[PDB]
Formats: sequence, C-alpha cells, structure tokens
Amino acid sequence: ENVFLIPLKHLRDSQFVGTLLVGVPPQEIHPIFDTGSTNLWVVTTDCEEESCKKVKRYNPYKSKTFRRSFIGKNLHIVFGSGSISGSIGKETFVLGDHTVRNQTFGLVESESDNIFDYIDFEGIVGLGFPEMLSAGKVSFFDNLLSQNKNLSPQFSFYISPEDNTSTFLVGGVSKSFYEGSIYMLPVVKEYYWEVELDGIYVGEKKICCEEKSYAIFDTGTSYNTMPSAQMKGFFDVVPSAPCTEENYQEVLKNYPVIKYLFGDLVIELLPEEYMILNEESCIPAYMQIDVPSEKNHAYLLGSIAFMRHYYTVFVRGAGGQPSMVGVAKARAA
Ligand SMILES: *[C@@H]1O[C@H](CO)[C@@H](O)[C@H](O)[C@H]1NC(C)=O
Repeated sequence: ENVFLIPLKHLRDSQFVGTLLVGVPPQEIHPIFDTGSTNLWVVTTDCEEESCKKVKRYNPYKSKTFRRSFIGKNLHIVFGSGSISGSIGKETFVLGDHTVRNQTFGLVESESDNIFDYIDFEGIVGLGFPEMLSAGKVSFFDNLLSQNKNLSPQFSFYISPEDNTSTFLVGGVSKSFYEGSIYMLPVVKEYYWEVELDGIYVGEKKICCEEKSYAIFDTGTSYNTMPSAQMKGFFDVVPSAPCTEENYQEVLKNYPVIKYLFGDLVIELLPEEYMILNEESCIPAYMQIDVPSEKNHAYLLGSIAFMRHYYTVFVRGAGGQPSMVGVAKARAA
C-alpha cells in the first residue's frame, strides 16, 4: 500500500547500490542511497577519466528531458579520500517505477591513490535534509513526495548482505524486515539525520559522554565513528585479533558488548556486528574522521556496524512536528 521496495546490491567494494533510471529514454545507473548527504549525483559521459569509463556512464546528450543550467556551474564535493566535481542540470528520474521530473542534479565531470579507482561509482541519491543541498533547491526525496502524493514521507533500510536481501523502502515499513517495535528518536536539527546520544559503554568502560553528544545515521558510511579523542579509548579496549571464517565466532565470543544510550532506549552492538573479517583478522568497523568536516564531533552509525542488526526508519517531520529516526531489531532471512 503505497510502499515500493528498491533492492540494494552489496558490491565487492562494500557499496550498497540500488537502481535509478535517468532521462528519456531512460539510462540505468546504480547509485548509493546516502542519508549523509542530499545532492543527487550522476556519473556522466563528460567525465573521461579511467574511474568513470569503467562504469555505465549516463549520456545527457541522448536524453530528451535533460536541461543543463542556463548558467555554467561547478560543484566540488569531498567524498572520503577523494573529490567529486561537475556541472548542474535537471532531469527526469524514475525510482521504483515512480517518476520525478524537473530534478536538479550534479553531473560528475571529474573524480580526481584514489577511492574511485577501487569502487564502481555511478552516483549518489542523497537522502539528507535540504539545508545540505548545493545542487538545486528541492531535494530528490522531497520532490519525489510532492509529485507522488500517495507516498508517506518516510523511507527505511534493511541491510542483509549475507543473503543479498538488502532493500531500500520508500513510503513506510514492513514487518518482514524487523522484529518487535520501532523506537523513535527525534532529530535535533534537520541537516543530518542527527539525534541525541546520552552515552556509550564498551563493556563496563565508559566511552561517552563528557559533553552533550549526538549520533548521526549515515547510510553512506560503512563503519561507525567516534571523535578522535574517544576513538583512542575505544581501540584501547577493543583489539584486533587473528581470525578466519571458521573461528571468528569463537574469537569474538567474549568481546565486549557496546551499549549506546538514547534516553531510556539501550541499543546493544554485539562483537559479530561491530567486528568484521579483513585479511585473516577480526578488526572493528570503527574509525575517526581525520579530515576536518561537519561530522568530526558526532558519532556516526553506519551500514555494517549498526544497520546489519537494526532496521532503520526515517520520517520527515510534517509542519512543526520534528523528524525522527526509528530503530528496530532487523529480522533474519
Ligand atoms: C517542469 O517544468 C516545466 C517548465 O519547463 C513545467 O511546464 C512543468 O509543469 C514542470 N513539471 C513539474 C512536475 O513541476
């Protein structure tokens, strides 16, 4: 009932890419769905770099609906260990057989040791709030809702890379992806999907907090994060260890349980959820944001270290009501 599902493929490069149709006749791209940004980015045939040609570049000159901006524009965005640069235009998009017209987006013209030489990047569907927009005034999701008034203003993520059942849902939730009830956390500022965080314990060790702190739900980041000061204390109590696929469950049996405190809601992260196997070793799926950015004082919750265990729901606040993030135990299989 007004809730369509977008299957998310888990690529070898740790990406969770969906499907997005651009232009008319439509051209298929496989972007990531990122609550950590808001711009809509598409890799285009204007980018002649090696990391671009390896993917199915969108050709704007073969689309009847492409509308380049009247004025030449250039947008440069940082994307991890790399950067994205390009122009601005409008296009018709189709997501899950739902159309969005007159949508502003960035045309990747350059991707210049580079993160793009390791992934098959084809674009970004930003799901953050409009204040983070630098390409356009109306966000893709808001524009999708306005042109499809039958949809409830919410989306959710089910992350299950084991059986390739990961799914991005628009318009609501489905009991087939979570167990129990959904706990709603109010968003403190409509910019990131950011909520209050009362504390963090690794076992009995207090990691957070000494200042009033916040968590950010960031589907575009695989690891969880902590500020640099707290990351040092985390790694002092959570070690890496030699691991194989045949003993990782034994190695991690008595690792510490991580507790995130959201008021009265206690969110547990188990060792097999925040630890990952990498090069014959169990390593924690945690990192600090060493690059100066707007997120370096928050606690990011990512796809691998959080969303594998918890079904996440994102509700856009209507009128004065604030937006909220919902969390529930994901259902296996
Ligand atoms: C898109 O813009 C055109 C003008 O170029 C306008 O005629 C049309 O109604 C717009 N469509 C939507 C869905 O806003």
